[PDB]
Amino acid sequence: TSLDHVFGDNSNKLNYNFEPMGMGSLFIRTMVMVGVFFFPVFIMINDDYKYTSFLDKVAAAKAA
Amino acid sequence: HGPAQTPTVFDKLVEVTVVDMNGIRHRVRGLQGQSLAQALVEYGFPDTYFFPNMGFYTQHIVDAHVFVPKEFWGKVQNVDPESDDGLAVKRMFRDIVQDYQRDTSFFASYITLGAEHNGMTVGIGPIKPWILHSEWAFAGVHDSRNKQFDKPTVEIW
Amino acid sequence: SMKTLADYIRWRNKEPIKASVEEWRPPVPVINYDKPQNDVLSALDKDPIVRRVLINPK
Amino acid sequence: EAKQFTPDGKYMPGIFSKAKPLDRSTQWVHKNPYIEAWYYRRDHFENEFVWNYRTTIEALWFLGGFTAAAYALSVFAFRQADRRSGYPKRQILGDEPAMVLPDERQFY
Amino acid sequence: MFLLSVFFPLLGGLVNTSPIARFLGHRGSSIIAIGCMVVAFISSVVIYYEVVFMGCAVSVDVFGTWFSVGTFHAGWTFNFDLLTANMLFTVTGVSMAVHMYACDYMRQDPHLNLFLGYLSYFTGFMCVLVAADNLLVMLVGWEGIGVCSYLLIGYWSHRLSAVKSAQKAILVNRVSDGLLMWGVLWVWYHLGSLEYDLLNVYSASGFVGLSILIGAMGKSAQILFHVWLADAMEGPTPVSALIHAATLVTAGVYLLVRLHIHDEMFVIIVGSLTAFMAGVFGATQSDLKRVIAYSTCSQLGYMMVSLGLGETGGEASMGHLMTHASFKAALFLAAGMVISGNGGNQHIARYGGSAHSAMFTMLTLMVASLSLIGWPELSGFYSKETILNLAAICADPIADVAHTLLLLTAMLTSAYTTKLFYQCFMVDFSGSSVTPVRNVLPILAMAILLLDIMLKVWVGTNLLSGMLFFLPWGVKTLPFGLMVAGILTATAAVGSERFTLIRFCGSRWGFDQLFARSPVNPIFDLGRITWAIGDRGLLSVGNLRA
Amino acid sequence: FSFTDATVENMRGKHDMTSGMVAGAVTGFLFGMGRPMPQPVAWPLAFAGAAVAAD
Amino acid sequence: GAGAPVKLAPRPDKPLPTWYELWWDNGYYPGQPAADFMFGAWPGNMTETYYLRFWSVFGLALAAPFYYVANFTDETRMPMVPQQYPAEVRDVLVQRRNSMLKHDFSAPDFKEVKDRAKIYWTPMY
Amino acid sequence: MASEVVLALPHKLRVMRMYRTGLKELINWSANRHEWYPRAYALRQEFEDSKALTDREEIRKKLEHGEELLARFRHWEPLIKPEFVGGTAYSINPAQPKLKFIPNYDAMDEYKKGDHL
Amino acid sequence: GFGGGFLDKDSVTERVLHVTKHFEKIDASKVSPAASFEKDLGLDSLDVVELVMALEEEFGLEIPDAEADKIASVGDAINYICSNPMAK
Ligand SMILES: CCCCCCCCCCCCCCCCCCCC(=O)O[C@H](COC(=O)CCCCCCCCCCCCCC)COP(=O)(O)OCCN
Ligand SMILES: CCCCCCCCCCCC(=O)SCCNC(=O)CCNC(=O)[C@H](O)C(C)(C)COP(=O)(O)O
Repeated sequence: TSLDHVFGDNSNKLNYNFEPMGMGSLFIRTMVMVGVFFFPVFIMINDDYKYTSFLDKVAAAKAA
Repeated sequence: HGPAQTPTVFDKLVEVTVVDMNGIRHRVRGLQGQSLAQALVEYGFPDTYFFPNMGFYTQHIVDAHVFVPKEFWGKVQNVDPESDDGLAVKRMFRDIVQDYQRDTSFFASYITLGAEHNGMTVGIGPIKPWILHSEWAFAGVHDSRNKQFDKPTVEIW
Repeated sequence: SMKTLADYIRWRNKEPIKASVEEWRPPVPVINYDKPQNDVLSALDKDPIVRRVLINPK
Repeated sequence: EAKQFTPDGKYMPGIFSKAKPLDRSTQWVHKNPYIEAWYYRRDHFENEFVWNYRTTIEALWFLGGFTAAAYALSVFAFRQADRRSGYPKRQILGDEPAMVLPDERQFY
Repeated sequence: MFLLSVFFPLLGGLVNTSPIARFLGHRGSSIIAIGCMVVAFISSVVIYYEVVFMGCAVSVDVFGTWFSVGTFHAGWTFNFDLLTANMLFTVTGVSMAVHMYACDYMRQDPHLNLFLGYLSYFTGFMCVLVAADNLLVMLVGWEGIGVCSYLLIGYWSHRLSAVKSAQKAILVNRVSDGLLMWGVLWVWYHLGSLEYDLLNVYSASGFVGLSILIGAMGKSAQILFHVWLADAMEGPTPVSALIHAATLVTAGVYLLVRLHIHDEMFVIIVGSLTAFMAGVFGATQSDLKRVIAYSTCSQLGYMMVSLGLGETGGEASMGHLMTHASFKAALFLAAGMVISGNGGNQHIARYGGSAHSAMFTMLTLMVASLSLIGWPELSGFYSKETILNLAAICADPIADVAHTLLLLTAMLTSAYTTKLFYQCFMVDFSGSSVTPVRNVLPILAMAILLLDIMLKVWVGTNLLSGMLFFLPWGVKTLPFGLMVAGILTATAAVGSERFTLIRFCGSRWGFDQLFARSPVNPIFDLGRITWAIGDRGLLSVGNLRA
Repeated sequence: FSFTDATVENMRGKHDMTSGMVAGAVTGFLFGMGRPMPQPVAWPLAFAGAAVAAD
Repeated sequence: GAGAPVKLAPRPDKPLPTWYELWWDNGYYPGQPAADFMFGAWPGNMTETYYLRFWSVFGLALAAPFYYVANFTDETRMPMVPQQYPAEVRDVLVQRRNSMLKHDFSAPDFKEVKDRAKIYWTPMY
Repeated sequence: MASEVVLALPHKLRVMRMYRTGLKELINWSANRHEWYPRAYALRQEFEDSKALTDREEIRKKLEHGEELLARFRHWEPLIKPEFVGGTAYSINPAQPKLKFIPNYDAMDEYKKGDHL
Repeated sequence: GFGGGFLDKDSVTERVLHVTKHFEKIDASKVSPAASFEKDLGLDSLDVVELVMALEEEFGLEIPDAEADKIASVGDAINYICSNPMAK
């Protein structure tokens, strides 16, 4: 306590309850994080879908 | 540190009055931190008064059925009835005491002698016949002059 | 009523008990005026006191 | 101010000596009771698990949810690898009899 | 002479950190560090004249093979070609003056030789990075400068904010390092080799350029990765000069110029957004080192756009890198001298007059500031005007918006650099400590970098200097007018009453605060779920009470 | 259990492990009704697991 | 000046919170959160709602011009065609998807070169 | 609005803290000290126009409005002297505390320096 | 130099007496050590706030607010400054 009159004392305490985040906030932020940090997975899934729909068009208009 | 008193055994002495099953009052001296069953053994009580603590990993501890007055009910140590120690006490009440049970019934190894026990009067409760193995049993009658203290070992086997 | 195996299973449906004891808080420095600001636009930005003591003196 | 060595080596234990010997336990920490309590509680935190609302919901959406996401990604990668290698549809566990294990004597 | 540019700063670091330094002390270690940098600079000068001017590249097999399993073959091999010679000349020349400065700046530090050894290690790993001929020895240099940046940013370890700044630099760069590693996997898989001369890509699979761009955006501190760069001011002033001039931030731009496998839309958009963002960020700061840090981020945006423009744009990007290192290191060294003359204060509201600094410190700040704002016929004028004119004739419509962003950024830069000079010297005194530094070593350290600024005007970086891209006089002389507008506005010292815009920009758009809870707190909470609910909960198997 | 098993068997037209799992879920939910709550989920899981182990 | 005074941080003298490892106590006063701005008052007393509200306008204010020029403006805005090359030099230069010579609308294979500069992501089989 | 510390102050010290923080925030928002001097004079004249008040409701309204203004205009980058908390020179190279030394620990009780089993 | 990090009493006294005399209402002859700011000198609370901020400027200090509330006289200021290791 020899420096409390120079740099401040220990009377003011931290205002935080150390509690977990709310469930909806955690879910929404995790879904945004999955979308941002795993964007090659969505890009490649979209590539597979766009490729298979073209083969569907070919197989549809070919056998007619 | 200064001229304060040298430690004596009399500072740590605890005196308990014990009434055996014949009604004879006895003066029992013990030390602080020693259990009650140990002080009863070292006083010279017969071996028919004692029985194994029926828990796992503690059958080498001898124990006795004592009656404790209502003032000293809160100085018996606490046992969780859901834990394994609680099931040990339940086995002892189920098998050894049976219908000698009263509301003052405890077990002497669960009493750790301190200054709060100084002047407490207890009585030895009766027990039913029991057997652990061929070398440690009780037929049901307290007719034997052999002390528990004179046994060199407590044998689980 | 009927005695079953459900009486013997220690189900994990008991909430943990907390205490009213005051928990530890680390000391932090003092912030004298710490009201959280949520408004992008505020009338306090164009307050006459602000105009008198910040903008107007030469 | 202890003396644990003779002038020619020869460690001395100092069992009956007045001065406190420096030894293995000289720098052992002085235990803070609340720190010991908090570490004990975190060591036995499985006693604090309870099936309330938040526990059930987070165990469904994160644990089961990401496990299902990883299983779907693994199957996707397996099928795409088999397509980009010239293989037909291949038999994973519970998938009806099909091709497993390509032959080295075969051109795909 | 060729291996002396790479080995020998690493040797200086090894000497000054080992128990050899217990016999030399501070006094002997300063001599060892300065000599070990002078030799490497002389070697780099010889390499520069041989390779850049006479066009004879040199390839050295140094330590045999590193590891070779299957068709993945990494060798301990260097190659010294035009880009490598450019980078080696720049890095060793800047690091020599920074060592000469640091031997006097950190004189009163208790662990001076440890600091000098860390500086030498950082320089040597940068030399290893640019001298490598394949991707894996480049990754040695990449992670080596990352580690040495961690050691040097958090040098004053008893201060918690410095430790957290060093950890932040490590983590932000670790994200981009992961993406760069995945891109290296793509490149090797679809081309068959790791050496640069066998990596000629016309049309690749998109993930290649994107992931290598993300890995470069980490080190060059572009948008959504710039957050570590401002907090890296916790380290001492020589660390900041070497981080912002020659090492670390120029590594991603070097990698993109070397590989040339990007897709230009992402590169142009990222670079121009970064330039405008760092321009408005540095206009609203009062910490003297943070303004210079944001100007570094802005110029890296300029170089990013230029390498987006094309091969000529890649050459202009390397040219602006080379000329930027000299005046940026000079700016940081002059700012360190001004800080030491004012009792350690870094706030520009507590400066003024011409008593707290030497005449040479004020001259250094003036000349490097004039080169940065594109004053005509100084060093930065040639490279910055080349990038601006190349952006004015690109046929991509995206480059139309990028050019406008660059012109606005140029006006902002001439505003806040003139503000840095104005607050430091022209206004009345408002500090209370006047201890001006006039030692020989930091003055000579500044004079060397000013000589390099003159050298870039006299001898160009490449052949683009003097080439005329044909633009009207209105398009050509507009950046001069934007420089004059910034100068006039900053000397008028005018301000606006729109305080909510001022506090949105001065708080740097809230990127750190939004990152404190969009990935960070969720990572902590998901860890709580996986431990408590999973390991202690759902997967835990209890005991059978009996 | 037996009626739900054979009903799902005849409804789906084929013999597989789904009928046993559905019959186990139904029987365990019948056992677990009216009890506190790990149990209305835990008992369908136990009876379905017995069916799966049987198969 | 080495050896300056610094205030020490007190040890815990009360029961600890369950998730106490979100405070960084290094020994000196003051400690900090494990990540800055995760809790406690933000600088300038701003909040997350402040930044998200200002960004919900400012983000489209920055993304607006790029969209406009990428969808409503093309190669013909330029007063000149790209740099001209002999056929043997040009034919390798425009193989790069990166090249700015694909914006040569006077080339005889302008469309085919633009159709070959479409970015793909998964390499097909 | 004021923090929970300032709301606990006596009225005289509450007004004093409000004037002091106003002067410091005017330092933080100014370019120089010579810019700050007439703003300090204007802030002083602003407090002098409410000195002779007696109605506690009007006093409370003025006090609360000024505290809202000070919470609004809290600078995001305050000017702190470097060797104090929040400064740039705080906690850099402190003197080491006394650490204890054990001489020749390996030579004490040799052959028995492992872990028990 | 002198002192284990603390300035001497006499020079601190001289500097505080120099800072205190910068008011129009102050008579210079009444300015002495152990003189009260309000009762003896005749300064209000705002004048005391300005005086403590000026002493912060004079000795290069960031005085904490609870400590600045306690300063009420010349001797209090002198005793506070002589207990600062950071006072220059
Ligand atoms: C805690 C982290 C510390 C970081 C340390 C710095 C960073 C290091 C990063 C890279 C480390 C690589 C070290 C490799 C060690 C030797 C590996 C090669 C072994 C070997 O037998 O190779 C021969 C040895 O030659 C030779 O070694 C040359 C012969 C002797 C002449 C030069 C003497 C060396 C002077 C170096 C000065 C200080 C430099 C400090 C790095 C060369 O022949 P080969 O079989 O490979 O044939 C091919 C070309 N002929
Ligand atoms: C960026 C700018 C933000 C603006 C900051 C806020 C500016 C608003 C200032 C105007 C609001 C007020 O006056 S707040 C109201 C202040 N007025 C009163 O309290 C009535 C007087 N009562 C007294 O007890 C004393 O005179 C007392 C003056 C307290 C002490 O002085 P002394 O002990 O000597 O006597």
